[PDB]
Amino acid sequence: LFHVNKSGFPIDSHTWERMWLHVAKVHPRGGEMVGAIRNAAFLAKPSIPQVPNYRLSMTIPDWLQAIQNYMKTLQYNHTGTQFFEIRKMRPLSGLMETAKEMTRESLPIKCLEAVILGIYLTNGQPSIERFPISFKTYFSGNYFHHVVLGIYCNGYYGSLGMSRRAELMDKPLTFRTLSDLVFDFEDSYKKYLHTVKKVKIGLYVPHEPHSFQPIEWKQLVLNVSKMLRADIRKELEKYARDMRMKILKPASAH
Amino acid sequence: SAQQELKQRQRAEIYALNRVMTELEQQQFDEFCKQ
Repeated sequence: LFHVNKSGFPIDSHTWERMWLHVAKVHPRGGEMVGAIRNAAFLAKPSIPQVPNYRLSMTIPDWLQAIQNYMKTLQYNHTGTQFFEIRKMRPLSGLMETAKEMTRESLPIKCLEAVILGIYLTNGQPSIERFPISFKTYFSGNYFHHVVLGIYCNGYYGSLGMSRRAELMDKPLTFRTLSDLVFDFEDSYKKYLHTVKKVKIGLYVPHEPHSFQPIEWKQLVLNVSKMLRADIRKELEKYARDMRMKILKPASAH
Repeated sequence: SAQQELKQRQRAEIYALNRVMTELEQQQFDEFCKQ
């Protein structure tokens, strides 16, 4: 549900207990499942994956995949309890601290944490532009909010991210336009019967890990379920053009 | 360090819980891609 760890690490009794309560309700085997982990005399210690380092032998796509492979090894977090509090309107500086702590504690992450970890881990290839792409989807009476890190480099668009679904996270650097990338996510959502309601694209994230600027998350907001596809394309290409060749003032400012 | 030990036990419990919950979700997803 909506449980987020606000105690840091080690996790505190209240959050820990609230985590186990939640999963006892969701999991068919209930307390047998919980009791079996929590009373284990001994638990095998999961290996800690090294933080990727850029090497001369890597192409940019190699580096993105190495980053994405790091996140997949962290595993998508299905416990109900998000372990790293992201306050997305924080200045990049504070978010970059939370990202390094993801690297140190080495626990599973969800989509927003993954976006912040992708920024941190690419803050040092300046030919890699990063910008959040957010989705609001509808499925069977409920709305859903998901986000990935759009990337743009050397004339192509791709993405990094994490999701339950393998088709809603990373996309290689082979999309000639922003529209092609966004439409791929839309077509990926169709498979799971999700209607996209809103798409929000952010600004490029500055590469200074010490910035005091927050990420701009909603520079362009498209009510796509109410728009024909050609007009989605026109809007996305106009805005993509802008961010390739302008210095747009954060929409959250004016 | 007590705190380091606790954080290693909490991490092993998290990843043990995580694989259980990922397995639950993937069965219920698969069984939904049926019905």
